[PDB]
Amino acid sequence: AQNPNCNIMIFHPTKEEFNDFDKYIAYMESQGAHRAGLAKIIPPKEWKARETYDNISEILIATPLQQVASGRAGVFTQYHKKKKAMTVGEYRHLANSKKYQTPPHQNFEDLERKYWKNRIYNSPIYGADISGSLFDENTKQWNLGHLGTIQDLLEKECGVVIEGVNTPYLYFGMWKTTFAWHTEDMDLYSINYLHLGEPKTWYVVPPEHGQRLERLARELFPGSSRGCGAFLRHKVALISPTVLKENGIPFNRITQEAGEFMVTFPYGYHAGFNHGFNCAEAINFATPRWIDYGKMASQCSCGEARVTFSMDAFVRILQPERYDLWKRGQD
Ligand SMILES: O=C(O)CNC(=O)C(=O)O
Ligand SMILES: [Mg+2]
Ligand code: NI
Ligand SMILES: [Zn+2]
Repeated sequence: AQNPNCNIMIFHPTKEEFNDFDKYIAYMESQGAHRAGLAKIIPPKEWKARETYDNISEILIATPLQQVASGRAGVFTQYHKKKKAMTVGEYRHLANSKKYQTPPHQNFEDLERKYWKNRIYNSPIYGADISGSLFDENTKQWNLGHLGTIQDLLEKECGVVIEGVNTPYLYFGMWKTTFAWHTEDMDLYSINYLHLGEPKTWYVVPPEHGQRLERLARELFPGSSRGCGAFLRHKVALISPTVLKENGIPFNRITQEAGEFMVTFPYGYHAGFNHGFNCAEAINFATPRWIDYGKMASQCSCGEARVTFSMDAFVRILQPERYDLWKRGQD
């Protein structure tokens, strides 16, 4: 078995190997990459996502989210308070203000310590889930706006034709902005490109150990657990590395820098934070190996997680028994 300790793997494809996306994903899995839940891909030196970022300030962040925490430093939830619209130029200036900027630090490890110690005492503002793309249309390789669609993968594997579309999303972050512990909708893959700015640190639990994380989360968030049988789908809960180590949960960590891709694999729980002002682009995708995960994926039916038009069809075809109750949650 390849990668039996489930370590995060890092890949350095040549420009020749960067032509065929599906084939490279399948290569990475042949080496065991999926067992970690997360992989890093460093693009060939010849490749670029676009020529410059010099004209991005006029993108609108229509609903910036202020991430307010409750709990203790290592075990907290966050809620998203909606703020007034602002441009990317306005958001970048805010991120660089004395109130919100990255503190002085020695290295990534000192900054990680400061994040876990101090996150709960601040409320950083995140521009999340903004439909759009920063890839130039002439970028032919690993362009996240030109991938094969999940609807087309389901049709190719299963023969069924379904409604829905699959498009990327932009994320504009600042120091302390946080992504809670989650897997993807319908336990899909995701791919994330860090276009610009400061790094993003990731934590991940191997898929084969995801249920260990769920059991710990039911213990740490007991009221949430009684309210919903899949409450990590709400994307609100944070658990520190120290707490995960104290409770014996297997995990790994890695820092992504500008210019690098990350891939999350089906049922790979992940969480993390941004080090300063940055812009990432991400999209879900599928392969043949995903289909069985999609059939088994948990769902939120309490009604909090409230998800896309396209997830309807996935539930309807892969989880017909759940269909009914899940659409009661989404209506
Ligand atoms: O970058 C972020 O805030 C969160 N992204 C993801 O969870 C991902 O790409 O799967
Ligand atoms: Mg602009
Ligand atoms: Ni994710
Ligand atoms: Zn729920």
